[PDB]
Amino acid sequence: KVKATGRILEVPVGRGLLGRVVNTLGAPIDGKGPLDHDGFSAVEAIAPGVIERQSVDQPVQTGYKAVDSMIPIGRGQRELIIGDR
Amino acid sequence: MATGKIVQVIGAVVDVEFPQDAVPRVYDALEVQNGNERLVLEVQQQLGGGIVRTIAMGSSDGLRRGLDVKDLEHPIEVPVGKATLGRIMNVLGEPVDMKGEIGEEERWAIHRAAPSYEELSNSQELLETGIKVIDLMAPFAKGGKVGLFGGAGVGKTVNMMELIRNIAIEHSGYSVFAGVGERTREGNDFYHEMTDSNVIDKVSLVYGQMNEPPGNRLRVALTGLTMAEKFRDEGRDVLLFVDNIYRYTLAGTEVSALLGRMPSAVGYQPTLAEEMGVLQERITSTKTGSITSVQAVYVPADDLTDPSPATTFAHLDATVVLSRQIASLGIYPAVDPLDSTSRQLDPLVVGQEHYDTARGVQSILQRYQELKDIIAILGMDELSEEDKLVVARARKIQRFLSQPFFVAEVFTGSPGKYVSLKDTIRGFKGIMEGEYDHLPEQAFYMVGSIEEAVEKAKKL
Amino acid sequence: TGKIVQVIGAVVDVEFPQDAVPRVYDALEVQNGNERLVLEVQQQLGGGIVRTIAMGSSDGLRRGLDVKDLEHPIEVPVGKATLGRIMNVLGEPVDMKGEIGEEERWAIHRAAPSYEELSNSQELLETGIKVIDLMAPFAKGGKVGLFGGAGVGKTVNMMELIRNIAIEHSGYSVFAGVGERTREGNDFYHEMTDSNVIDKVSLVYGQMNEPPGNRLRVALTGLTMAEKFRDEGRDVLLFVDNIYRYTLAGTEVSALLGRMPSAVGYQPTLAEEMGVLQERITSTKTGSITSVQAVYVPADDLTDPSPATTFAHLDATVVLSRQIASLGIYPAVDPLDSTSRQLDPLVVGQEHYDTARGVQSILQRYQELKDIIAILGMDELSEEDKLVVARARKIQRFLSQPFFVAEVFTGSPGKYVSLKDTIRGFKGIMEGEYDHLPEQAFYMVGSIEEAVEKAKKL
Amino acid sequence: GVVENLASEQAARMVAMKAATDNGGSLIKELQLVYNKARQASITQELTEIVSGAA
Amino acid sequence: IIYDDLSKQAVAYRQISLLLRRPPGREAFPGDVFYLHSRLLERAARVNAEYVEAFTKGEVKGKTGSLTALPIIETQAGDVSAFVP
Amino acid sequence: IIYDDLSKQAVAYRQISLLLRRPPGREAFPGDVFYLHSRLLERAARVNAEYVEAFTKGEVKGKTGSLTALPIIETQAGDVSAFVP
Ligand SMILES: Nc1ncnc2c1ncn2[C@@H]1O[C@H](COP(=O)(O)OP(=O)(O)OP(=O)(O)O)[C@@H](O)[C@H]1O
Ligand SMILES: Nc1ncnc2c1ncn2[C@@H]1O[C@H](COP(=O)(O)OP(=O)(O)O)[C@@H](O)[C@H]1O
Ligand SMILES: [Mg+2]
Ligand SMILES: [Mg+2]
Repeated sequence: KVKATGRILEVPVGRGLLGRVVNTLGAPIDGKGPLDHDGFSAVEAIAPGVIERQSVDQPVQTGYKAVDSMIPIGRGQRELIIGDR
Repeated sequence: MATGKIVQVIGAVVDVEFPQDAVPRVYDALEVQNGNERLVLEVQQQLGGGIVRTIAMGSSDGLRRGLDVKDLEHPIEVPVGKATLGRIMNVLGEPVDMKGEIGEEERWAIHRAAPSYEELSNSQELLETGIKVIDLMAPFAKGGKVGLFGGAGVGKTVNMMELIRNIAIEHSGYSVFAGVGERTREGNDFYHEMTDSNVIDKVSLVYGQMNEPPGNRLRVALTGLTMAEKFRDEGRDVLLFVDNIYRYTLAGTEVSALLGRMPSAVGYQPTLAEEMGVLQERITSTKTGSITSVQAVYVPADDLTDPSPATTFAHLDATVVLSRQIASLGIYPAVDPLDSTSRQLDPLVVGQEHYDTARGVQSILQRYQELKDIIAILGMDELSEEDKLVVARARKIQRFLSQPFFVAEVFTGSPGKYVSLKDTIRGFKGIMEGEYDHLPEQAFYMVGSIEEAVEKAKKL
Repeated sequence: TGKIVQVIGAVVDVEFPQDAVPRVYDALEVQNGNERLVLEVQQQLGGGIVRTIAMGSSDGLRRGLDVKDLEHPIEVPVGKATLGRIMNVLGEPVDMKGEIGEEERWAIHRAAPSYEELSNSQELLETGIKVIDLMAPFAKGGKVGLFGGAGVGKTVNMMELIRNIAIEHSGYSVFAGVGERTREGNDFYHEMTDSNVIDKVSLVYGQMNEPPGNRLRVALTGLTMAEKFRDEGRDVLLFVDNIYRYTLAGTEVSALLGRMPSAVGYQPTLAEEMGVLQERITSTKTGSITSVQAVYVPADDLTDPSPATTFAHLDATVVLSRQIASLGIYPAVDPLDSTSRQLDPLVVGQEHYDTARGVQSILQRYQELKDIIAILGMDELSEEDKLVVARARKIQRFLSQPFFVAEVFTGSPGKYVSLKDTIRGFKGIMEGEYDHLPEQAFYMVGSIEEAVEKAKKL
Repeated sequence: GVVENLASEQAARMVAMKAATDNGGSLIKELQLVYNKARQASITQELTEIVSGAA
Repeated sequence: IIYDDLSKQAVAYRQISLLLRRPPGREAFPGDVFYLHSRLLERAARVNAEYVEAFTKGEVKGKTGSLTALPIIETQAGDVSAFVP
Repeated sequence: IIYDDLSKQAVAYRQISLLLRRPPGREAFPGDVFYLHSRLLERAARVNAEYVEAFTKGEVKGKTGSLTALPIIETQAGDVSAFVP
């Protein structure tokens, strides 16, 4: 028998996750005890619309001279790292 | 009253069963409550007894088998008219700018037939643009279709923002921007740019971004046309900018197999050419009014042979092929002068000096290309003197095609340049006639008119 | 209790009553003529039918036969009993000696160790092979992979590693022959038992003559013994003869199990099947499994989905190649694809790190020069370019070495080279100390000194 | 001595160009085999995927 | 946020899709592999201070939040023409 | 024993495998073409005297049998790197 809990997949979220190794379902695997989450959130949500955005003018520093001079990244950008193995 | 029930929900495709009388016809709309969310479905097939297979115009998540469906007996209908100017809308013509209701007077169905063969109107009223290479190699008339072909990152968007600046501000007529499958950031950046420049009062914007389910990306192009066609039927001259024709075809590919269709040559849908035709044959200038359109065309993998770019080449009056090589070499705009052309490049309709200059430029650059691998292996010393001459003039010509844009100033830190058509001819003819043979190559790079080439040459 | 309803090649469908249908990996038994056949359940279909894979020859089975439902997985002997002996995929003895006197049997479908249980050690291990511990040195407890096509030397190199790394390892070792030539097994068994080291090496052999059930589960009964020895606290060496054949048995079976084909024709579960196998083979905090695996690439195609999903699972990948072999340069190790996680100056030292990068920089530049030379010849090169072409050719010759296990095919006496000798040799060539010696002096020699002597007699 | 060295130069150039002609033919005959094998694989990867999709 | 291997996700989704018998596309990937990665990546964004203030019910004012993403892809032998790249 | 061509046995098996609608692999050969040749060729062997005594039930004693087998393969334009070779 299978019951249908009418709820979508939600994940522990908060500040207490900083420093924790966690599996996809939110179970800690580092073994350092339970989480301290600030409630749950849903895994599958929709993104902010056009009117809700703001343009990108703040840098995020790689620390690598080649990247940060020739291929700069800003706070909100979506940079792809591609190549071989 | 509600009249149908959902019987399948596989991914983005929803099947609805109705009584065998009054089954919804193809391209009709349907409505279902996805919880609190009103969800629209569009009918794509009448299959079997009483069943219709449909695409969700929204997320398919949260749907159950057995939900009630209500059939609206019309296609998706959108606001059209002046009330659409200055407003962002989605595929359904609902405001996404949070300024309130559209306030439309009239609403029009997005599925309509193209103009009849006797309605089409001939034109050769050449537009002038600031861009040297385009106005030399691919000038285009008012009422024509222009396509910008390129792979990823070659300058399609920067070119289209430049052309919007140069053409639309002189244009006194209303314009439509259709953001098919655009990046949401780029849509916001455009909206703010127009809002600051105060040209937002003559542009209507329809945006269907990448994140939206396939039906939105599929149908948003037709809402753009339906607005432009309303302005054309009022008799206006309209500017229609379409951000990617490719992601209309791709939005068709994603859903095609779930609609039961057998796959075609490169995994595309079997109906690729008809789907392209039915859309692109509406974008025409009739006797009542003219639509002028600029389309960007993504080129998957940078191969111009892929079915999708290959078919759309046959619909366009001018085709500006951008190339990744020229962009990688750092020459901007990355237009390939050998591949790009226009049907308005005729000695009869341009000035015959223009035509002669264009034929010269193309002949020279073609003659350089074949020499390239010879020099690379056997070396420059094993050219002859008249080839060493034509290889130099080729390099000078290939620098003088480059240009700074006002919208590509943020990237490079330099002012933007607008060159008049006459100055462009005068410069390229002078270079080919050798009046500037003694100047270095950098004296032509990233400059405006040839008078600016001699001023920078003096500084050099 | 159940009855056979379909026999499609290697897969067998059995119909059970509605209330006692076997679990997803249980084993069943049939009398196929005079012989007993074990079946392993793979899928529960509806109506009490299960699809099974036959662990033996499927010929002779008739529809309507009666199967017997055992209520446990395939369980194999483990430990000190399985230590001098050759065993089958079912864990039966395959040598003609008597029964295995085991105290315990483990099911072969187990779970990989948890994240907190793992252990990471940088304690570097030394091989006599010059190129392997120069270019891609591997440490104790990490997985080593020997790639390459057909005839490029995977097995001869592995027999060399078995010979040399057993010098500094005292504990037990497990050898798993997964779908390879039987003769190579028989030769290994007699070579081990003639050196009296058979009391430590434990052998499992499901070879390439066996049906696709036997070549699918033999790698897992290899690991189940290595995992028994790891959980006793021991450091274990695990050798796998070919770990392409485990994925090939899945490709042969997975059409008849009803799964739709994926890329090329691989099963859709290729990356999970490899991940379920190659994640239970690790060093935990209570043992350590040093493992060498030979990975056949099909058709010399390093972009094929079976090798390309194995490069992420290994610590030290050694890519053999056919062209280098055609030149006679055994071991035919391509130094521009072989790499390691342990090639870092913080673990391996700066002098070694700098030597290995110097070698890569030269041989890459030589590759760039080869296309110019091919059309024009060497005469149009710059004089610096001629200097690098001469040193790169000498370096390629010096990468070769004469193995003790290859003494039969060639006749040259074998050689073991220490790390300090090999870094001294390559450092000396790179800075041109040896610019005065002919190229053929460097071919098939051990330490640099030997090359000078060879040069004297040309 | 100069006139004789120029005659020697022309003989050495003709021998070099003859070698470069034969090596270019040798590359053409091998690149063509790579190309033919590639077109055949491309033709079999498709069709396999159209029959699998037709299902 | 760094997505380690959007390639191996694409491979996992392909496995799920085929086991469910959905119709295969090019290289056997389902067609909604573009929809998978696009709905994922367009979630990384910068949002204006009005959105932040609306979301936090007035608690935080005067701040634009941001999420930056660095997806990684592996190509085989540098082939960019493959489907997922 | 001299198998005069195993590359027209592989073809005559590919035909049977494609008439039975079995999914093809590389060069459209079936997935089990390797088993096809491995089962056949691994039957060529040298067997020890204990096996001959056990098989003949002691009527032959102290002799070792063998079956040498030299298969022929034809390859197109002389490359060894094809799948069946
Ligand atoms: N030093 C050497 N190293 C490797 N191979 C050598 C060497 N000297 C000669 N050879 C020849 O290379 C042959 C092939 O090597 P090997 O049997 O390891 O192939 P393989 O890598 O096992 O490939 P496969 O098992 O897939 O046929 C050896 O049988 C031998 O004839
Ligand atoms: N004319 C130009 N001047 C300076 N940079 C340019 C120019 N054209 C393109 N680029 C650079 O290349 C990028 C990619 O082109 P863009 O039009 O933004 O995307 P796409 O070409 O894919 O539509 C630009 O964002 C910019 O970084
Ligand atoms: Mg763009
Ligand atoms: Mg081998």
